[PDB]
Amino acid sequence: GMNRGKALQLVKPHLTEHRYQHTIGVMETAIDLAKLYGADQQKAELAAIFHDYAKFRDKNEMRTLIREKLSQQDILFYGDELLHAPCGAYYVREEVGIEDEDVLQAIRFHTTGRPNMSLLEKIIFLADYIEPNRQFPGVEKVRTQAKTDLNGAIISSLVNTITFLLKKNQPIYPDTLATYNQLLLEQ
Amino acid sequence: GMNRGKALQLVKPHLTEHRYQHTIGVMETAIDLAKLYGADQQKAELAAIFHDYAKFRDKNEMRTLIREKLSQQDILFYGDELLHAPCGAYYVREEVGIEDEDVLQAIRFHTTGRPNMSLLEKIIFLADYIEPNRQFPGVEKVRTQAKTDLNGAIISSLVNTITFLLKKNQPIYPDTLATYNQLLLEQ
Ligand SMILES: Nc1nc2c(ncn2[C@H]2C[C@H](O)[C@@H](COP(=O)(O)OP(=O)(O)O)O2)c(=O)[nH]1
Ligand SMILES: [Fe+3]
Ligand SMILES: [Fe+3]
Ligand SMILES: [Fe+3]
Ligand SMILES: [Fe+3]
Repeated sequence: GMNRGKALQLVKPHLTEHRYQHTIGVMETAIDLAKLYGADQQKAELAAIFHDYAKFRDKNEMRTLIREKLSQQDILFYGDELLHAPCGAYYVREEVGIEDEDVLQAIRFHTTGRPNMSLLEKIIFLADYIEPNRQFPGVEKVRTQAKTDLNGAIISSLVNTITFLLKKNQPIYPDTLATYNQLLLEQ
Repeated sequence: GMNRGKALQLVKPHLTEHRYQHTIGVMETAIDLAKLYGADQQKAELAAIFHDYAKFRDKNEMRTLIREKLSQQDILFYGDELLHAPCGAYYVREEVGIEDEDVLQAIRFHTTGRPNMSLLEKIIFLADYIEPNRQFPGVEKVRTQAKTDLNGAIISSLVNTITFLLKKNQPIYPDTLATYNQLLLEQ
């Protein structure tokens, strides 16, 4: 890892003020969930600070990176918002020197999720959704649910996200539904 | 193929009045969609009459048939409603002697859909959803859409289906989402 203040200082120039504020919220929320569920709070903190590092990077450069250097090529068919998580994990490793594989994995899957996520991945996934600045409808219920049921809170978040994409007639990454089904079948 | 009268004589004994009205509704809607989109109206009629042949068959026998005789085993993880289409396609061939592969596929995929459905599969899938006795919320828009945009009506139906399943926290068959995505991405 690395110093919190330096980390925040490094990410901020890559974010709008609104997104920087979001990042602080995710950080605070990730730490709290890390405490509550026995996750490493420092890895949670760091993954939270850099989760949106690539949010505003050039989309053509990011699609090229996926094609030329990264693993899951199918993401290219399912929406430009799917770029930043995987590309960010790559860029933070290459541009900042974060090599903590746990931290990078949590960044990598924070947008789509994946079946059988690690605790740290789940914490960042959910923190992103329920951080205090978010105003998606029904968030309060998910926040409350998060206090006692991490997986259930994640299921609830996925329902809201997938519902929204359907209403907007946008494509839905198949591994996001696989996450919903996996967690649901886990009960 | 078998004519309407004979086909109906074979399904009627296991149809309540509501189910009989469903059959006729699907049958007439399918014919109209066939007329509209240049599909075979006799195959549309026949597939419609038999689409729900296995609806009220023994669910344990059906699960066993999926296990012993059929290809897709994963269907058994996503709800009892997914049994009757593939098993019905099987039973109609074996018991009724219908070997028309176009008719049988239309029966097989009418509940879940698949990416890259034939026109006849699309007509039966959609006819089931928009037949006049169906009262699901938003149906009227879907019926209007169907008069001009078959793929769009099917997208709208999937949106309402998947949305409902998400809201009730039910497992969603992945190939149903693949269907949505395929039709969406093609337009
Ligand atoms: N196509 C598709 N889009 C998705 C999926 N999951 C999330 N999204 C989209 C919906 C939102 O517009 C966007 C939000 O991105 P995020 O990484 O979760 O949050 P943020 O980066 O906006 O803070 O991601 C998904 O599974 N498929
Ligand atoms: Fe993000
Ligand atoms: Fe975020
Ligand atoms: Fe059916
Ligand atoms: Fe039916």
